Order: sequence, then C-alpha cells, then structure tokens
Amino acid sequence: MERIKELRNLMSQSRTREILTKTTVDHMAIIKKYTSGRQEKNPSLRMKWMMAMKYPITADKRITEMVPERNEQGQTLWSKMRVMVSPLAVTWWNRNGPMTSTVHYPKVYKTYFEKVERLKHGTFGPVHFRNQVKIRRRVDINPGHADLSAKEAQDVIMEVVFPNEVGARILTSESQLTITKEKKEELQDCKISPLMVAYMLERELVRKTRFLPVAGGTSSVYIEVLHLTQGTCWEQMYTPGGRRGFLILGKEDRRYGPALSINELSNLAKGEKANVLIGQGDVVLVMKRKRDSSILTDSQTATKRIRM
Amino acid sequence: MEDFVRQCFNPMIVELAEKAMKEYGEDLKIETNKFAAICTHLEVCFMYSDFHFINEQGESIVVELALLKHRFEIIEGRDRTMAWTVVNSICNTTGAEKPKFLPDLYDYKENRFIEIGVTRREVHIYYLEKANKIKSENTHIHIFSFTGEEMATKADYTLDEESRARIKTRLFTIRQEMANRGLWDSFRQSERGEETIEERFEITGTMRRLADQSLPPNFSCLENFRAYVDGFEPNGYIEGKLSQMSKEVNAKIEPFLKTTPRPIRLPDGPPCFQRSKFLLMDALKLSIEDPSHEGEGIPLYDAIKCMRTFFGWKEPYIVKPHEKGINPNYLLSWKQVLAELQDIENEEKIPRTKNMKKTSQLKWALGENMAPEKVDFDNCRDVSDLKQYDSDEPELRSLSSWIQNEFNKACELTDSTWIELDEIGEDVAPIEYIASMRRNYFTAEVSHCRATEYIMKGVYINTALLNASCAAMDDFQLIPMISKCRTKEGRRKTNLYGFIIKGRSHLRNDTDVVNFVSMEFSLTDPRLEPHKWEKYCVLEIGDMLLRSAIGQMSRPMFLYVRTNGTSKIKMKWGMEMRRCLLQSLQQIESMIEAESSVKEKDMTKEFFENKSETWPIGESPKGVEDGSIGKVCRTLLAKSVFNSLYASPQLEGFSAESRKLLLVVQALRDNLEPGTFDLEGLYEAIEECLINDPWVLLNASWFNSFLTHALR
Repeated sequence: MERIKELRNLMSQSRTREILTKTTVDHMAIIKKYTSGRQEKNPSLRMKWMMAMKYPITADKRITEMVPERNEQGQTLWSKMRVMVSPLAVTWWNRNGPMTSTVHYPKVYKTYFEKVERLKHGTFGPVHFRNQVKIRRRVDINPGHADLSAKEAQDVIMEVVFPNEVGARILTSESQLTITKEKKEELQDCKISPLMVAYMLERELVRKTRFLPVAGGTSSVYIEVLHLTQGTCWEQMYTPGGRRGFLILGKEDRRYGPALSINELSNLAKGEKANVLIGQGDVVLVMKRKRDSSILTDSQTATKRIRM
Repeated sequence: MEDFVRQCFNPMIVELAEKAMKEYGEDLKIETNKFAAICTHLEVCFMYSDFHFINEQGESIVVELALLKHRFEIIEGRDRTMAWTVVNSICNTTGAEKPKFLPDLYDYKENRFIEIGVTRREVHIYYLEKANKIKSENTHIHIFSFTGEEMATKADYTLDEESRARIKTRLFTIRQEMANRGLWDSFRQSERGEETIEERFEITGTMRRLADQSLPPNFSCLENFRAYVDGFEPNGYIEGKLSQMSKEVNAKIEPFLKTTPRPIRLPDGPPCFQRSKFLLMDALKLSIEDPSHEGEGIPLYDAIKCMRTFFGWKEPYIVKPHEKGINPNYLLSWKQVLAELQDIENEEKIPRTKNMKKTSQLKWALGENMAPEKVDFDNCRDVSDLKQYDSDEPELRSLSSWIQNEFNKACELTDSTWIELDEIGEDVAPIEYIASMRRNYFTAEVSHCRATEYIMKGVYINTALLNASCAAMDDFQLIPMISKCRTKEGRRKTNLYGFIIKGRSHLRNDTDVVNFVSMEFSLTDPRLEPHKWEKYCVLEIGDMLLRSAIGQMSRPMFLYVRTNGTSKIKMKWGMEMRRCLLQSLQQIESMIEAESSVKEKDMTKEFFENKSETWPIGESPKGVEDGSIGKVCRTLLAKSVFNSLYASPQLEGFSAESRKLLLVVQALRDNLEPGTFDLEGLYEAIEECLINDPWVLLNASWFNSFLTHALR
C-alpha cells in the first residue's frame, strides 16, 4: 500500500518519469553509483560527541511494549519525541529479556567456528632466528567446495535464499543438485536474515585466490595464520591439528489469464500454458514438456551429414 | 570473447567457424563479434532441421533413436563451390530456377527454399531488408529473435510449436548468460545492417586541427608523422649525437677523505626566545591530593578546591614588563579572574561553567577591536599608503643555552606514574613471551619520565579547549589546566597549573584562528635570563612556604601572562601524543632486530639484563660519556616529544640533508671509498634551512659535535 502510493507520485514529476521509462533493469547498478563523495568529517570525534548526548540511537516503535521506561535506579531508558533510546536499554535487554533457541547459529557461521577448533587443538614448536628469502605463489584463502564451480554456487545461493527470483537458466534444466536439497531442508525455519545467510553461504561455497609472499606452507590452512608464523628475521613452527522442464514460447498473451508466481507452478497440469514472472521483471509464456531433449551423442551424430 | 564461445558451444559447431573465417579472410583475435554471429547462425540452422523424417506415405513424423528421407539438406557446412553444385543439382532435378544468393535449407515436402535469420534488434525492421533483397521468386524466409519473437512470411510457421520453443529458449538463455558477464552491449552495437563491425572512432573536426599542431617542428600532418614512425630503422643516431656533443657536459667524481668535511655555519644575531603553548621546566602544581575514589566531578569545582588549600596571597605588582602593550590591563585581568571566582556565592543556583564579563582590559587582551573592515577595490582605488601584505624577510637569531637545559631536565625520573595501560590475554607461543618481555622492560623503564607528564598535560589541555570552543561560541569562558596521576603509595591526585580565557570562536573551516590568554604559576625569577621571556609579562602574586629540610623558609611566587591563538588543526595535532611512545618502542625494537639477524640468535636478553653494557649519549669537557639502556630509552622518548612540540618545515629539510650526509660519512667509515659530485650544494641547502628556530639550531650543534668526534 505504501510502496505503490510512493511510486504513484514519482511519475507525476516529469524529470523522474524520463528516468523510470528510459532505464532498463540492466542499468540499475549503473545509476546506483551517483550518490555522493564527501562524508569523512572526523568520525571518531563525532562518535565521541554523540555518546555524550542522551538518547543517541534509534529503534522501532514496539520497544515501548517490551522495555520499561525506568529501571530500579530510576533512570529513563527511552523517550518519545522510529523512537530514541539509550545504551542503557541495550544493557537492560542483555540483562533481562526474552530468550530463544540458538540451534541454527552453528550451521550459519560454521566457517568461523572451524577456525577456533583448529586453533585450540594445535601444538607449537621452537622459533628460529635467521635470514630467509620469500617468493610468490598463487594461494587460496577460501578453499570453496569440491565438485562445484563458480557458476552453480550463485545458482544454489539464489535457490536457497530467494526462491521467487530465478529465471531462464535453472528453470529449464532437468536436474537437482544434491547440496541444494540439504541446504533447503536444514534452513527450514531460520529467521536471522536473508542477506547475512547469503553472504555466509557465498563465503563458504565460493573459491577465491590472491597473490601473497609466502615462504612456508601453501594450503589454505597455513595462509590464515600467516601473521603468526613469519617475521622479518624469525620463523615459528606450528601444526594446525585435525524446476521441471519448461520452455519460453514468447511474451505475455492477453488470452490466457493473468500472470502467476514461480512458487505457484506446482499445481499446473500436463501440458497447459500460462504466463509467469521470472527473474527481475520479465513475464513470459511457458509450457510443460513432452520429450527428453538431452545433450547425448545426438549432437555428434550430425557429422554423418558432412564429409560423405 | 573467445573463451565464452569456446565454452558455450560444442566443438563440432566451433570447428566449422574457423573454416568459414579462413575462406573469408578474417581473424579471430581482432574480430570476435563476427565469430559469435557465425556460430549462432550455424547452431540455429542445425537445430531447425533435426529429428524430422518423412514416411513413404508422405506424412511427416518425429522420431528418435529404416532408410527414410531426412527431409532437409545441410548447406552451411560446405564450402562455396559444392554449395553451388548441390543447389544446381537439386534445381535441375526438380526444375527450380536459380534464386540469386545462397539459400540456407531446403524442404522436400513443400519443394521450396528457406532462409534463417537471427537479429539483435527488433524483428519488424529486419524483415523489410530481406524482403527487398530477395523478390519475384519462391523462397520462404524465417526470422528469429533474442527476446522470444519470430516472424515468417504469410504467417506459415512450417514447424511444430515445441521445436520453435526449443530455439526460443536456447536463444533467451544464451542472451541472459552473455549479458550476465558484460558482453551484450558490444554485441548489440555491432550490426550495421547485414554485416558486422568491431568498433568505430574518428577524429573528424576540431580535434584534427588541434592534433596537427602537436608535432615536432618539421611536420605538418599527423599521417606523415605516423608513416615516418612506421618506416623507422635505427642506424647510428645515438652514437653520432654523442660524438658531436661538447666535453663540458660531464660528471666527475671527487673523493671523500677524512679531511674533507667542514663544520656547518650557524647564523648570528639576537638570542632566541620561548614559543611553546605551556611552559615546561618552570611550573609548579597545587595538589588537591587525594580525592574520594568515587568522586567524578566538574573541573571547575576541582580547581576551586585546589585553590582553597593555599594561603599567602599578596598585592600583585609587575617585575618584568612586556615592552609592547599595556601591563595594567594584565593586572586588572588577574584581579578580575580572582574576584569572579570568589563571587560564585551570590547566586541562587550553582553554575556548571563560568563566563567572564566583557571588560575593557579583556577586550584589549583578546583583540576584539583591531579587526580590519572589508570593502571592494573600486571605491578605495584612489586612496594612498597601501601595501601588498606582510612580505618581510624573516629575522635571524642565534642560539642560547636554555634549550639544552630544558632537554636535560626532560630526560629525568619523577616520583609518579603518569600512565597505566590495560591488559591483554595470556601468552602461549614463545614469540609471545619474547614480545611480552621486550614491552614490559620498555614500559618499566619509561613509566616515570617527565615527557609522559608533558604528553598528558597536552592531551588534557587541548581536549578541554576544543570542547569549549565547540560548545560556547559567543562567550568568554574560563578553562582550568588540570592533570591526574598516581602517587608512590597508591593514592590518586589532581593537579592545577593555571587558567585560560577564551575569546570568540566562529570556526567554519580548519584554518580560522581563535585567540586566548594564558596564566601560569612559577617559582623561577624572570630577572636571571630576561632574554628567554620576550612575549611575557610577569607579576608577583604571593609567597610560598617550603617544608624541605629542617625549618621553614618562604620563597616568592610569580605568574606568567601572554596572548596567543592556535588553530583548529593544531588542537587535533595536540590530542594525539601517545604515538611518541609507539615510535620510541618501534625504534628500540628495530635496533634489537637488526642485530638479531647478524648474530643468528635472540639478543633481547643481552640488551636489557646485561649490566656491563654502556652507550655513548653525552658530552663533557673531558670527552664522551656513557649510560644505561633506560637512559637511551628516555632520551629517545624525549626527542620524539620535542619533535612533536616544535614542528616546522626547517626540521624536515634539516633532517633530510643531514640523513644524506650521515650516510656518506658512514660509508667513509666502513672502508668503501665513497665519492661525491657536488658537496658545496648539499651544505648550502643545510644552511639555507637554518633560519630562526631554536630546536633546529640545537640539532645542528649536535651534528657538528658528532662530526668533530667521528673522524678523530
């Protein structure tokens, strides 16, 4: 209701109408960068001045129904002119507040939780003082996942986190990656955040490499402790220890009803046709399949038609 | 891009593309869009005529996995010659006429040729070109699109819907995954009708005329210069040019011997004076001694409580005039400050800050009535006695003996702590043990130094003054000078040094200047070294009782008053003075690490625990003296603090040039037979960076004293 009424008056103005009508979805990120370039007015001093004031931070309206206005001391915790609250409110919440189970945390932040396990169950050796020469290689800071390239990691993340905004590819192939099923089964009722989960999954599944002047181990485990092993004139020895087939027939038709959503293609039929919104705005007409249409030797069989 | 084409299509389609290009006479590195167009056309052509066979009865069916007609003829995969031959054979055996250009596929069922076109723009405009190009003959034409469109003549789509949907889906997916990488724009802006062009860029105009005037003097057009550059071969040019060059251009080396260097020349003139913000060696404190451990209060009341513990005020009078200005104004300012501090009790409510009255003497001191007025040049064009600005040559001053005294006093130990740092986690690895031992020794050695007191004083004063400037903008606010420390027994203490009165602070940028006046206590008589105090007016305000030794004796107490105004940037500069501690620790650690690499062991124990080691850090009429490691630590800390307190460009210039000279002298001492190209210029730079500052002159004197010993 609010978003549509906010969209309605933007097209009232002539200058914004040209932007909204002449810009394709492919160019949103281009115009997103035209914001500003001057903000650094000594942030440390600003924060020091802002922490002196009472009520320096903001919160939602429903805080007034969960946190009392005053504590046993008799100090005000929030004030009414989003509302304004004080750090004492955060400390009060950490002291008294509702509790919920945290069983989903070790599966969303497991890449961080493996580091502590590696560090605690490790042993140390002696330190040697001498001079050494360091040469450069290609090092991997994120190992990634085996049997998965960078093309399908994004597909997996999109399917798990944003099931309603997949398009074209992933929607016409006839397969289902195994890891997707377990990721969707485990994260059934997690309410942390879509964006945080997406970033954590990207960090877990995607491999990325850089250049470093390493003079010791090459594996990913030895790169994360590179500030502890090497130095200007010393070396420390340390061991770690341890989705059905569909096709596009054309654009939207006015003789086959209104458009649907991707999650509502489940009912469907055995070869009817309906229009749906796929991706970030495209509406196309689709239909179920009747054959295989695979990538077997039939592609190579065309060689019989040539070189007779 | 080539890799995209390689990984998108199967090798069978890719292989024919090079064969097509080689016959045409193109390249795959310079041209890439044409490669993609050819591959797409070929794949669409093969997908359009697959899984289609006709029975002997004439009906058309679709099957997978005997000898039946394939219903289509591939023409694209063949070279031009047999492409014409097969068309001629079929048109002869069927009676069809030769169309003109090459058709793409042929259908037995309908006995007509078909052309397949794939376009990047919209379909409607592309149909007309093909319709006009081929006419007055029977040839169906079918057009696809990259957005799910199609158009065929007579609206006779001779194919099942599933087969068309496959092509449309394939094209849609290819377009999407090609745009996901950043290649769709160039591909779309490359179809100029019925051919493909990589890029276009021309000068064509004003830039041509601008280009024709940016060449060596013996050229007129850019094309001739480009041709001359293209037809160039190096024969003998450099050797001949060198041969016809005069011998006065040379770089002759003169040796650097033991008798070569000479002492640096220092300027002469009147002696130099003090210009620090707060005085250092000649200050005393009025302690409130111990405050209650739970007492955290406003600085104003701390200052008042410190003031109450003193008896011995007298009638003030002047003992050293300012020789510029009015001294009765200073007397009246001190009296007004004292009276306004006493008159708090005439108030119903206790204030948090004190605002001074805007009085004649305070107005004179803060310079509120020497503000020039600004008008336009047009009206004051005919006026007289107008000068450019204060473009005057700086005065030259000599070196006195008080800066060395200050530096000597700054390296001593006190009876307080002045700094207490937080904790960190427990150590496990041996390197952590080594680092902990290093920093613990350093901290124990430099904890009680006087330079730490200077650091704390500067931080507190600058923070308070910046806060007051930002908070009160149109008031004359009174700001106390306060520091805190811990005594030997373990008791907290608060100290008072003086007061500061602030003017008007309307600061829009970081260069605007706010004026203030400062008042400080002391027990030093100004009449022993009058030249040190040239910007001060000194008063005598009371007597002090000393409990030292047996009996009690009284000494006079003085006050130092001066007008000054600093900055907004220099406040921030003064608020960061623990980086001096960081720098000193880094210097010590670097000296340890340099020696740990030659003698390949750990040498941190041989630096601190050993008590037989001595280092030359002093001078005397007898000769060069020695000291301990704590002494060198405190000396480095004091040097860093004084560098922070006396910043100026002269310091930078002197540091650079002296670094060069020191490196050359070390090279001489290492038996490496050094040499120089121009030794007089280096010196001349050193003296021209030696105008007025006392710290820089002391550094130059130190360098001369080093030179007289390192080669003797």
